[PDB]
Order: sequence, then structure tokens, then C-alpha cells
Amino acid sequence: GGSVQIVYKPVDLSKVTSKCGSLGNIHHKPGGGQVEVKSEKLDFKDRVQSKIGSLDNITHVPGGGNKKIETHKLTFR
Amino acid sequence: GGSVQIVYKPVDLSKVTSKCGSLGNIHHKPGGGQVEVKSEKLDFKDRVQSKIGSLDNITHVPGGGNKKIETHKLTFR
Amino acid sequence: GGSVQIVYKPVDLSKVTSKCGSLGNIHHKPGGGQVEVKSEKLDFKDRVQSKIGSLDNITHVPGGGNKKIETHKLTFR
Amino acid sequence: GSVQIVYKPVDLSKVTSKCGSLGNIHHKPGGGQVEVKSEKLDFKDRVQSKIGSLDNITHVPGGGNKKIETHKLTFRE
Amino acid sequence: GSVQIVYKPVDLSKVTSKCGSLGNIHHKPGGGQVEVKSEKLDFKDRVQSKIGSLDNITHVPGGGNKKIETHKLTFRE
Amino acid sequence: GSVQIVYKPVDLSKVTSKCGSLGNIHHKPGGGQVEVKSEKLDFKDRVQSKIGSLDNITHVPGGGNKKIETHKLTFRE
Repeated sequence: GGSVQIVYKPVDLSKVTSKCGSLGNIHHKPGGGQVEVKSEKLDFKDRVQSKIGSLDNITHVPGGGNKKIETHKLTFR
Repeated sequence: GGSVQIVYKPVDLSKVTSKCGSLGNIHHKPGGGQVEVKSEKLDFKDRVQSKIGSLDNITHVPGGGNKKIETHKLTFR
Repeated sequence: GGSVQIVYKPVDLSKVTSKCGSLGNIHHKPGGGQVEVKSEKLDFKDRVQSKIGSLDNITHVPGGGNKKIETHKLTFR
Repeated sequence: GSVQIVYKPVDLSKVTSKCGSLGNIHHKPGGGQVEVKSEKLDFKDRVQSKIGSLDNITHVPGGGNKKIETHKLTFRE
Repeated sequence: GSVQIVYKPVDLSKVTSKCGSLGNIHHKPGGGQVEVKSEKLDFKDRVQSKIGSLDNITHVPGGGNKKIETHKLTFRE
Repeated sequence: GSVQIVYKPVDLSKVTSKCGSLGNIHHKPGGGQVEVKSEKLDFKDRVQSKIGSLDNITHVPGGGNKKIETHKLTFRE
């Protein structure tokens, strides 16, 4: 009956780098319109998730904003 | 019966870096519009999640904002 | 019986860094519009979560704001 | 057999940055008369205003120097 | 059978930054008359106002110097 | 046999920053007459105001010097 040896030794030397001299002079003026929701005589038999709004806004201005993602998975038997 | 040896020795010397010389002069003026929700005679027979807004806003100006996300999983039998 | 040896010894000398020389002159003026919610004759038979508002606002201006999120899991039999 | 190693590099290097306003002559410069007359103005948003006759603005984010100098001597590897 | 290693690197190098306003002559510089006359103005938001006549402005985020020097002597590893 | 190691690196290098306003001559500078006249102004938000005839502004976030100097001598590990 044979034995099993597993050696899991991945090596990461990586760089994820940014340089920006200046970041700026950003003028952002998003406007949501009018929203009218009229509902009558609705029947729901299971879970309801509802969102209503005129503007969802994300304004992200990172000096880096670099991302690294790693997943290491070893499954035996 | 055969033996099992698992050696899990991943190595991480990685770098995630930024330089920003200056970050600024950001003018942000998000405007939500009017929201009207009219509901009559509605029947809900399970869980309800409801959000009503005019403006949802996130403004995020990090001098870095860099991310490293790393997951290690070993499953045996 | 057959022996089992697991050696979980992952190594991490990684860096997440930023340099911002200056961070500022941010002018933020979010405005929520009018919200009108009108409801009549509604029947609910399980848990209700309800949020109503004009403006939800997050303003986040960290000098760093870097993240390192790391997870280790060893599951046996 | 005998071994002599003489490791005598000489570094006389000059690394010089000269950035912005250097060695200028400004002989009797003159701003003119500046005259801002304003009546019945409505401003509904941010006002950024600069009024002046003569300005000498020098802005230097640059002019940085970087010197890297690595010496290695290996005997019998 | 003999070994001599003489490790005598010499560094006389110069690293210099001259950033901003240096060695200038300003001879009799004149701001003119500055006159701001204002009647019946409405401002509903932030006012930033600068009223000068002669301005000398030097801003230097730059001009940084970095020197890295490394010396290694390895004999028989 | 015999081994001689003479480790005698010499560093007489210079690292200098000259950031901002240096060695300038300002002979008889003149701000003009500054005259700000205002009637019936209405402000509903933040007012930032600077009024002056002659200004000399020097701002130096920069001009930082960094020196790193590493020596290693390894004999038979």
C-alpha cells in the first residue's frame, strides 16, 4: 500500500505598485431624477427585497487603489 | 497501510504600494430627486426588506486605499 | 494503521503601504430630495425590515485606508 | 599560486536638480490697476475668486533626486 | 598559497536639490491699485476670496533626496 | 595558508536640499493701494476672505533627505 507525500510550497515575490504625481481637480455633480412608484393589489408568497431611490452614488478617489487577491486551496481525498 | 504527509508552506514576500504626490481639489455635489412611493392593498406572506431613499452616497478619498485579500484552505478527508 | 502528518506553516513577509504628500481641498455637499411614503391596507405575516429617509451619506477621507484581509483554514475529517 | 583583489572604485558623481525660479532678474515689473465692479449678482453655488495685480507663483512638486549604489564582492562563490 | 582582499571603495559624490525660488533679483516690483466694489450680491454657498496686489508664492512639495548605498563582501559563502 | 581582508570603504559624499526661498534679493517691493467696498451683500454659507497689499508666502512640505548605508562582511558563512 503506497504512501502519499504532498509538498505545497508556492513562492510569491510579486509587486503591485503605483505612482501618481498629482490626482485632483475632480468636479462631480450627479443628479437623480424624480421617482414615482405606485403599487396596488400585489400578493407576495415568498421573501421580498425592495430598494427604491432617485440616486445611488459611489465616488472613490484613492491615491493608490491597487488590489491583490490570492486564493490557495489544497483538498485531499 | 500507507502514510500521508502534507507539507503546506506557501511563502509570500509580495508588496502592494502607492505614492501620490498630492490628492485633492475634489468638488462633489450629489443631488437626490423627489421620491414618491404609494402602496395599497398589498399582501406579504414572508420576510420583507424595504429601503426607500432619495440619495444614498459614499464618498471615499483614501491617500492609499490599497487592498491585499488572501485565503488559505487545507481540507483533509 | 497508516499515519497522517500535516505541517501547516505558511509564511508572510508582505507589505501594504502608501505615501500621500498632501490630501485635502475636498468640498462635499450631498443633498437628499423630498421623500413621501404613503401606505394603506398592507398585510404582513412575517418579519419586516424597513428604512425610510432622504439622504444616507458616508464621507471617508483616511490618510492611509489600506486593507490586508487574510484567512487560514485547516479542516480535518 | 596566490590571489590579490583590490576593490577601489572611486565615485566623484554630481546629481543636481534646479527646479522652479532660479537666477532671474525682474527689473521694475508693474501690475496694472485692477478694478472689479459688481452689482446685482446671485450666486447659488461655491464661489472661488482671486483678484490681484502682480503675482510670482512658483510651484515645485518635482526636482526630487534618487541615487542607488550597490557594491558586491564574492570570493569562492 | 595566500589571499589578500583590499575593499576600499571611495564615495565623494554630491546629491543636491535646489527647488523653489533661488538667487533671483526683484528690483522695485510694483503691485497696481486693486479696487473691488460690490453692491447687492447674494451668495447661497461657500465663498473663497483672495484680494491681493503683489503676491510672491513659493510652494515646494518636491526637492526630496534619497541615497541608498550597499556594500557586501562574502568570502567562502 | 594565510588570509588578509581589509574592509575600509570611505564615504565623504554630501546630500543637501535647498527648498523654498533662498538667496533672493527683494529691493524696494511695493504693494499697491487695496480698496474693498461692499454694500447690501448677503452670505448664507461659509466665507473665507484674505485681503492684503503685499504677501511673501513660502510653503515647504518637501525637501526631505533620506540616507541608507548598509555594510556586510561575511567570512566562511
